[PDB]
Amino acid sequence: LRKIRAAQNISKTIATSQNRIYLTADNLVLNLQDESFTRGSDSLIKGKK
Amino acid sequence: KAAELIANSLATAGDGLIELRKLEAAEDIAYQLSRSRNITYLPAGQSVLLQLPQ
Repeated sequence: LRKIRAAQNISKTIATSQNRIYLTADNLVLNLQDESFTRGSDSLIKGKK
Repeated sequence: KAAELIANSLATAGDGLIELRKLEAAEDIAYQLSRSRNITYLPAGQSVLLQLPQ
């Protein structure tokens, strides 16, 4: 059984192997725009008294 | 010098000495060639906060 033990260890050491992927994340970004931007206007002839 | 020194030490140490020097080295090579360990997982686990009614 010393032989078997050694065999266990050898097989165990040799055998193991794997690879995995992980992806830690979380999307947190804040885009804040307040009073600032433009709309649009048409053309109209105006005049004030 | 190292090799010769080993040889001489081995000679004084007798055959038994070389024998296991051989296994030491073999162990080292086999091990270096194959180093590894592995754990596989299924993602799980949670922080649970539960409320109990009274």
